Amino acid sequence: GSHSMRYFFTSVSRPGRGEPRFIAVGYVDDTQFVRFDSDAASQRMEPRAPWIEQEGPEYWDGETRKVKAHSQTHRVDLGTLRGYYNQSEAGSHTVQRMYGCDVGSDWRFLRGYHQYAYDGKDYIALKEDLRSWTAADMAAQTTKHKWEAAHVAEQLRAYLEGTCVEWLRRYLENGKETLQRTDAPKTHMTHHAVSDHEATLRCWALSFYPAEITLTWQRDGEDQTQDTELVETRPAGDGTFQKWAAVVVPSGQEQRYTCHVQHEGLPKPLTLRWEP
Amino acid sequence: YLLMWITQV
Amino acid sequence: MIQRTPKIQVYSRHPAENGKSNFLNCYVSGFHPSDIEVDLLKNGERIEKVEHSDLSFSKDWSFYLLYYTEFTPTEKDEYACRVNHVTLSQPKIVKWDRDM
Ligand SMILES: [Cl-]
Ligand SMILES: [Cl-]
Repeated sequence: GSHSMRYFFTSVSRPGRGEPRFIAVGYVDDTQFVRFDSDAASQRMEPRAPWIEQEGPEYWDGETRKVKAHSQTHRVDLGTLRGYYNQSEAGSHTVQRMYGCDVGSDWRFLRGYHQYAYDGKDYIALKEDLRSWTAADMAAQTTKHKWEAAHVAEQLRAYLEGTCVEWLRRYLENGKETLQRTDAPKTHMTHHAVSDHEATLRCWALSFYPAEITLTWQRDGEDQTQDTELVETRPAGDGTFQKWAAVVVPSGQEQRYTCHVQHEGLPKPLTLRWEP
Repeated sequence: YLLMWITQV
Repeated sequence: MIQRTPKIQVYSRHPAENGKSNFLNCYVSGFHPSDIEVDLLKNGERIEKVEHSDLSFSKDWSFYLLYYTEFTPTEKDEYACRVNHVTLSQPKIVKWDRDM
């Protein structure tokens, strides 16, 4: 499979309460591996995956400094953004930023992205070609024009093709035990009488990694995405993911229905039938 | 591995 | 200023079994702004040493968080998750349903 590395950044201004809240989280695929929270006591980039703990002092000092330069830029941007939109300098605002790289099965650069939002809406984003930007509004255009003049996409593109991809691969080799694993879903179904003419069937998928999974229902072998209920995939909290799909059925027809689980960690798609 | 820097909006 | 009301799922890390140590999860997602109060309740009372995930968001920029605590479900103790958010007129209380 193809793999990804992603960093998420949220900075929230807090007028009256104190200096802005900054939080950063680093992902490789669906595993968190680092973090930084300005409100925390360490003031360090902190390891949150066993495989990153391998890394030496040169590394943590490096990351720590960089995440603080990241935090400080956002300190400035909150001010600049507020100014651009002529906003009462007294109100809590949010800047979010996400950037990173994907690689293919061959672990070679595949895709690059950089995305920026202000107060929950798109602000600016590097386009797929990694050379130009999509600006969401007149404020964003000002940033675009500024960033175009100073050849910023060029610097970013350098990183997303180069460093990002190279260190992604480093994290995959070093974290081979876990990042490159697949945990097949543990499945089972449950039955629930709701009326004298109606019963709820539920299909369960637990312990699976990565979060990507599909559970669909079929009557007599024909799909029923129309009549089911998927729940948003959710974290167990131990590095794995969970999901259920439910369908309400007429009494006595339970045998007609089947759940079809598809997950990277399975050899061929799982059919679970209501066999008595 | 973070960006060595980010340029102000 | 988009404002999205948080979805809430309350569940245990592992399948529930009475008197076996487990973890109670509240998963709050799809919200904005990020400021959100979440408490896990045991029989109405706020559990004190409750840990939670780092703030992160999805394709549409909406926020998500995992709150969790170590716990031992017995058949007498009722568990729930109380979320308060600027989009919610009043705190939303979701009860834990184990044997679903
Ligand atoms: Cl907090
Ligand atoms: Cl307890």
